[PDB]
Amino acid sequence: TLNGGITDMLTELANFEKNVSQAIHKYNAYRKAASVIAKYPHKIKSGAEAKKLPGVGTKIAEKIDEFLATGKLRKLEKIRQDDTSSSINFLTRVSGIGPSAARKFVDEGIKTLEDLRKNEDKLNHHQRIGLKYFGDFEKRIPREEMLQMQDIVLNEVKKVDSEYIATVCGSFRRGAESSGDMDVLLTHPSFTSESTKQPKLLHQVVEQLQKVHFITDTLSKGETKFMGVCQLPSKNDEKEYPHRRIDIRLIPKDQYYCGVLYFTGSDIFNKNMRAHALEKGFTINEYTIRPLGVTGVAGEPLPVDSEKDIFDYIQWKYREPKDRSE
DNA sequence: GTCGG
DNA sequence: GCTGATGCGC
DNA sequence: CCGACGGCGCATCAGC
Ligand SMILES: Nc1ncnc2c1ncn2[C@H]1C[C@H](O)[C@@H](COP(=O)(O)OP(=O)(O)OP(=O)(O)O)O1
Ligand SMILES: [Ca+2]
Ligand SMILES: [Ca+2]
Ligand SMILES: [Cl-]
Ligand SMILES: [Cl-]
Ligand SMILES: [Cl-]
Ligand SMILES: [Cl-]
Ligand code: NA
Ligand code: NA
Ligand code: NA
Ligand code: NA
Repeated sequence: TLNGGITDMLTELANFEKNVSQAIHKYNAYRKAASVIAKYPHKIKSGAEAKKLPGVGTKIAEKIDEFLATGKLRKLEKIRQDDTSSSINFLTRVSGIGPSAARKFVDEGIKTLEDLRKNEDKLNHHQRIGLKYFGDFEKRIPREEMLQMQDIVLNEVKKVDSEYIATVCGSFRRGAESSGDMDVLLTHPSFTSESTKQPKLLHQVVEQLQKVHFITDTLSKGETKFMGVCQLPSKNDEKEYPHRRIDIRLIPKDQYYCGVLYFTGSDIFNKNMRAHALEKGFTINEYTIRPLGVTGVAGEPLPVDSEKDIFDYIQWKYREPKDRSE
């Protein structure tokens, strides 16, 4: 793509700062910069040009001049050659191993996939599952498969209670031809901001999906959020489908629109929408949009009857899901 | 790392 | 058990 | 020119 060399470079720097440096604000700075550059409609030809964009400052502008002049960045060349950094970065690819766990593993001499398998006893349950399906979770999911997955989830939810509504969100809802995983937003009329009239609404759905062997493992699970693993059924003598990551959020039925806005993403789109909201004097989460007071305290939830309502409050033109991708 | 209080 | 902090993740 | 940057669920640990 246009400016892909530059946005690749900045994404790699972002990942180095989060995973190795543990500098989460530099991670965010690089991600914002990558994002704005990715949506910039001209081929960037100097650092000075790039510096005019919001989120690009002096330091990223120098890097862009170096990349443009040379087709590489010396900082990144040195990072790539650093075995310890590469091992730390690599270990974070495992679900359940973040930057802190990865550094401790590498410090203890665990630097490779083989090292992890020989040291399963040092891993928690989440990390064990992450390791077990490491190869599978690196793969993306074709939209054709996401459609078969949607069909199974929606059917099984219907069988538990026809009053449930399940909506497949994330990249899928944004129209992507492939997805990293499956995110399902769940609502039921017995769960609203005003009451919990039935117990175990999420649990009921999870156990039915387990019963039919669609959900195969659990990474975490509470009353509102399930994080786990699932798999499509496959035909005789045919290779198995990869195991996939699945997340299910149960949101109060009356907060559906803030819910689907959040769960539709992208992640960068949400953080920029929420930042804009803040400077328009609002705070947004997956439940509500509320006005900000002088103390800093959030007011009461504002009425919302559509995704577009949320955009209107902060004076954004509506963006369809497909225009919320990076 | 960037931008603003 | 709790509150608060951290780690991991959406 | 130093300090703030979306927002939150679940799991685990520290210090009660
Ligand atoms: N840091 C964050 N802040 C706000 N919202 C987030 C954040 N991370 C994830 N989300 C929201 C937006 C995401 O689209 C949604 C589902 O997350 P996730 O599955 O991780 O990514 P995704 O569906 O956008 O892309 P992918 O195809 O890689 O899964 O949750
Ligand atoms: Ca997803
Ligand atoms: Ca997800
Ligand atoms: Cl930082
Ligand atoms: Cl479970
Ligand atoms: Cl809503
Ligand atoms: Cl709220
Ligand atoms: Na700038
Ligand atoms: Na990880
Ligand atoms: Na169907
Ligand atoms: Na199996």
